[PDB]
Amino acid sequence: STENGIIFGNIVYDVSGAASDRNCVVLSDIHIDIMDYIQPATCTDAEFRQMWAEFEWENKVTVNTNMTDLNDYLQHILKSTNMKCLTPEKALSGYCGFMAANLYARSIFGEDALANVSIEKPVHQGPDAAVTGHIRIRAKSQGMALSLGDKINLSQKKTSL
Amino acid sequence: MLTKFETKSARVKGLSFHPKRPWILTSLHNGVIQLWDYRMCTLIDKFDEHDGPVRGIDFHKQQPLFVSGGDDYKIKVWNYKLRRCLFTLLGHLDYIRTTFFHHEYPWILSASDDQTIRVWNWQSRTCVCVLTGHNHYVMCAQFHPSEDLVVSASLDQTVRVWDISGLRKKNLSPGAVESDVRGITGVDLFGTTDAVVKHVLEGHDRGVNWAAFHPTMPLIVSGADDRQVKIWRMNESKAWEVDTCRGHYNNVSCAVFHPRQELILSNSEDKSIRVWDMSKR
Repeated sequence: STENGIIFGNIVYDVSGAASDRNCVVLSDIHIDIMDYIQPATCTDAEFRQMWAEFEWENKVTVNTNMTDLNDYLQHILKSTNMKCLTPEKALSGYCGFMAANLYARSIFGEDALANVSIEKPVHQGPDAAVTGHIRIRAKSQGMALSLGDKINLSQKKTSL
Repeated sequence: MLTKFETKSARVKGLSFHPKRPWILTSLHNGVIQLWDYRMCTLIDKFDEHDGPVRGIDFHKQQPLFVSGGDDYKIKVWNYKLRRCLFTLLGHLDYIRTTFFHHEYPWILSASDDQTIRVWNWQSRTCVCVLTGHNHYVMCAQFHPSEDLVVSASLDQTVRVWDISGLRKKNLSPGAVESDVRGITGVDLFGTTDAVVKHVLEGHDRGVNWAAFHPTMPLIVSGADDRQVKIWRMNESKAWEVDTCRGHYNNVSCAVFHPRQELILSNSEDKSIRVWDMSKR
């Protein structure tokens, strides 16, 4: 509880200089992010598609670039955000695949977020060590939504924070 | 390098920057007093001190507190931090421009925009000082070099410099040679705001918007109710010191010294801030 709508937290906080102390720390937080919050959540595909289109379209971020195949990479990202890819078609996340992966999640304060990311995928002189897949992010406010696309973008790779 | 935050609003007569904090406390004549402890781009509080206008802002001198003045005519000191009112007296027939805090017996000075300013004992109850020598409507009231020596700027077209006492105003002296306040080539006029020859300096320049002091010094840097903002040094007292500070188009509401910077910053009304030296000027 306690709604405060100061998004991403990052709200000023006080420790005060009020006694053996002349100053102290006033701080705003940072360090308060999304990837964690949302839990995986699920859907019927036809309805899904319909829905996918239907949803708050308004955010997307791109996937392109990493350190891994989207097998290990995808798993890693998935676990990191604690979120769902709804369903496979065996077409094949292996030989290429030339697979677009649909992901859904529902959070602790209940937003459902929808993705279709469509991605190249690693494999010798076939394709995938980048993507150039587009991550399409729908979350109700664009501001969190895009931000989520980012957040995930942060999540995507593994490097010096 | 960066102008971190910027929205044009507020119609601002009185102003102060936190010598300790990156606060700006701002007085509008919207009737508003505001403290924003400017750092986190956030206002702590905002009280429109009364229905009438607000001209004054001054420091208590401590760390984070305001002493405030409105057309209420009241000296309030309220601590933002402690969100409470320290000791209270209202004001005469005009608002409070400057304040200083002292403490033999935790003791107090209040500087005012009207008539008198009175300095009060709430401990071993006696009189430290009485200041008469103001009339109405003080634009910029000031502590001097000696902090508890002072200057005031008026819409009564005078300037007052006063001498105080621990039992009201007086000074004892007998050694000097000539004076720069008044004693050789050039010098600017007395005004009338009080009635003792300390120096009441002429605040006529259609009236004086601001007065600013030179710490050990008596040079003043001024805002004036003339295009002419006229600069005088009473640590010299030049001729072509009958300087009118000139825009292109009208005014020079103020022009000011920056403690550190040996410079003058001018600001005016053709849509402008005008840039001035004062190191070689």
